[PDB]
Amino acid sequence: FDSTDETPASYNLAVRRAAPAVVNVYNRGLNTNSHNQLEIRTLGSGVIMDQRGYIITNKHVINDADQIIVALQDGRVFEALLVGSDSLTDLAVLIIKATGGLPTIPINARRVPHIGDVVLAIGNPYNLGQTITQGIISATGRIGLNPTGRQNFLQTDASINHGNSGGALVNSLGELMGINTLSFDKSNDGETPEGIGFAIPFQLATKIMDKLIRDGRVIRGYIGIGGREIAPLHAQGGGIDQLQGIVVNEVSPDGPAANAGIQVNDLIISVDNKPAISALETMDQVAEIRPGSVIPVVVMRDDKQLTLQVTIQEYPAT
Amino acid sequence: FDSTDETPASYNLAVRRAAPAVVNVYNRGLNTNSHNQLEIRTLGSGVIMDQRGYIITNKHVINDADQIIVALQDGRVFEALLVGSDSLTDLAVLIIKATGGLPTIPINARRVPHIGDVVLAIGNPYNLGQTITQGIISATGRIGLNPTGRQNFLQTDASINHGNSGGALVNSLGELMGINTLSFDKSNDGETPEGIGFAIPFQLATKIMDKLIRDGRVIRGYIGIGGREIAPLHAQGGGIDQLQGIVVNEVSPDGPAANAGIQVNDLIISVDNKPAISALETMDQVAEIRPGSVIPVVVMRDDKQLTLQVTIQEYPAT
Amino acid sequence: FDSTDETPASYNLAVRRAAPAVVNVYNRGLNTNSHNQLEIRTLGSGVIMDQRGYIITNKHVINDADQIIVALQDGRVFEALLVGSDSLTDLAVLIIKATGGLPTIPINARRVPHIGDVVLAIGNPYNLGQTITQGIISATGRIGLNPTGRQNFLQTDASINHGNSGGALVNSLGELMGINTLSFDKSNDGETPEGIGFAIPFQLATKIMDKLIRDGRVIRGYIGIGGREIAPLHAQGGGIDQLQGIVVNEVSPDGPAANAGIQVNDLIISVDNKPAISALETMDQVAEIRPGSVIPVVVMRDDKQLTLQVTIQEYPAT
Repeated sequence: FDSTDETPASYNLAVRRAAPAVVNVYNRGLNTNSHNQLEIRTLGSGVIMDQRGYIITNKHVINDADQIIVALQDGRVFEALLVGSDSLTDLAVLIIKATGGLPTIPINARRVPHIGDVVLAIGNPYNLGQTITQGIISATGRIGLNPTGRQNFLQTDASINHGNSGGALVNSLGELMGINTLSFDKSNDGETPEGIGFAIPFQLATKIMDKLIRDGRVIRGYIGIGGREIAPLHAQGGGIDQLQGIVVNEVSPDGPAANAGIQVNDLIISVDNKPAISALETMDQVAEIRPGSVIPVVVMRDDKQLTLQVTIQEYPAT
Repeated sequence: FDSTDETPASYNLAVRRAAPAVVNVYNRGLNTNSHNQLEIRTLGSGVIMDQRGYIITNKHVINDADQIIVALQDGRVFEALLVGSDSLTDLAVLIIKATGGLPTIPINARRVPHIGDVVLAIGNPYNLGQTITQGIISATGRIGLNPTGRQNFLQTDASINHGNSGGALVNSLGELMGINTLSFDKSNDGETPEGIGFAIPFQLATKIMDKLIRDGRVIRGYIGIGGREIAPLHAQGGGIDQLQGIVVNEVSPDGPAANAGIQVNDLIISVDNKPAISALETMDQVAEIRPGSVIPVVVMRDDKQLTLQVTIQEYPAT
Repeated sequence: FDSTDETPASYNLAVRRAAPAVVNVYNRGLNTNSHNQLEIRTLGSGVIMDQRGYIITNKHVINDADQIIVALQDGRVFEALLVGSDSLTDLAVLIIKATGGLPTIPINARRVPHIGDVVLAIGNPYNLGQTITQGIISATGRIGLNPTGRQNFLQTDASINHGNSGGALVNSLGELMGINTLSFDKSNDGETPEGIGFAIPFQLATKIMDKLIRDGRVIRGYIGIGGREIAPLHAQGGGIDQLQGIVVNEVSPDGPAANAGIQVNDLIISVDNKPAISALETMDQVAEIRPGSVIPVVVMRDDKQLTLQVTIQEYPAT
């Protein structure tokens, strides 16, 4: 009978701290039919990353824009400069030149996201203004730039929507956990799954932002090798006293490893002075190495250690 | 190892306080094929609003009923009188004559719903008896009766279902936040969206109930004008010293404004002594004014203030 | 500005206590096209029930396996023996012979699941490793083995998926509340509903496990009678002073009741010395009675009490 003095369970604190940094992003076209001007071709969410005015949204919200417009919850509207984008992650960065003072996403670089943590997925879009949803972290993501990985997304059961994808995934304190990404069949804002949605983990989103600001695109390194891990894996003892490694299957012809030269069954033990313990770790490592770089790769060949010297190239198209 | 003395996180308190007021609503037909009697043509949820026995459900659960039956969780069954309904909101009110004492929905007219608050959507229906779901408020709704608005629904990610729609949306204390409404493609109990569901905000649901009890239907006022707001909007300073207003586009021919008479480019500054600051506010205001009413409308016409006097009519069909 | 010392709302405690008992279950076939070996025909989740190595998964994950493989989160892999299964519940039990010490699901036989309690649905499967989701208990289930019941499932809005169904439903303390069951259209791992998902309640899952370990299958008793409850039901007074009972409709011909012999309108008042108060209770009771058993059934026939003696048979195919 006395609700009066009680307090409803709520996540409005996360909302108050994070939402003013989450922006409407508009993709405007100039028509060809009757004379021209101001058509909205699509609409999406973006997140203000720093003072200075860099913003992340989805590449799919900005593709083929003639002009990119940004509107804040406080009423200010800006025209945006496209800094660059990346297909594999569906992220783009924009920049805005502003008037004394922007609201920014809270970010805690020391926070470790845990499976089971509560998250809110904050956008705007639909009926009017804002869709916000609640769920949990289902699976932590990896932070790699390797173009074949399938585990570089945090997964959540918070609904991720067209009113969702360009925006912020945050925990109950309003700290950024990831960038919302509409979730896996193709062409601006509605999908097939249900249950599970995806975001770019925030330390990956930050990495990719710094890459775009500095090169205009995500430059990924490449070694030109396919292969599987030798010694049977896991069970933390069972045991220690034999060296792991990557047996080589495939050597891209006229790839960096082929040049150099490296042959099918010869067993990679070390790459750029790190032990080659896992196929997956090692291809993420190679991906961050700048092209033009010369690195040592140690192999065992006929019971002998060879050190070859390899010059990294860029991962090549599609 | 010691779960024994701990307490599981739970919303069962909201359930215990609110659920006994949430009722099964049955729509029974008399057949035409073999001889007649007792067929259930559809089934839905309703909410007991006050002692006295008024109940809200969905119009779609009650349309074309020959007889309306109500069953409580405590075993009592009643036949219901249809008091009236409204298509635009998909609400209907019923009344029941009862035996000493009904369980009623807790309602707190002082509570302000916040974006991020936890809500449970309580029904009965399917497999047997009750579907209850949990989510958050995604967007607060407006409380207007203007028939073109698209923001008069609270939005939630709690699942809203056929076992859901006639019932109560409540917060963690069991206070009513809204009426569940199945959610946007047509004909008794299953839908297309996912992600986002809808309810009538509770102060709108209460308003519409009092309207039905007193007139048998929702009588909406009408002025017979389409138009857009002049001076560029928002940013809380930028600035103060010029009067907002509604420029007139369209004047319904032989509508109230046309009678009176009011012409295309002439700029509404005030309606029924309230400043005309926003298109949306002003059309909600007109909607609550009783038909037959004579009100002053101030315009600026050729740099001159005219006051016309306008007699409100009812908003007309479909 | 100070997130630093605060703590994010989270269910990671339930995860840490329950997840190490939730296993990958693989169904491997030997090919017929090119020469043979190791194909994965489907993949699912299972739950370790006790030391000793009994595991529950879904019957649908194991059907037609040539070999059943089990992988723990700690890296250990086992080959599994199929102990038995049950179509009506989509459960199977497996057994594994292990090396000093298994992680087991926490189970609290004294805990009473409440409508509104938070639950996590823990699996592994998809992109890589784990899907976990969060929701509430929507409806408590019954624990009966009667093959026509439709209320023997707990219902939840936690998403239940292919990365879900063989695994554990648990509350915020990590205690087992039920077995996840993909949720109602047919053939290994994706569905039609949305909103509502299903699990076997844990006291039913335990019952069915003990039955499989001891007989290799779920043996259900049968009486060979269809019928409805006499005196109008519910409202806890209204009143006490007349005996409930089951009027008999239908008597399976050459069923146990027919033998014995029992006739259409004659009114069951007691079964195996329990009052026959409810159709549903009484058919669950009959289902647990072992076949071969001789029990008294009291009826009222022409205002007279007859006691017949009935020998229970097994419920017969499909």
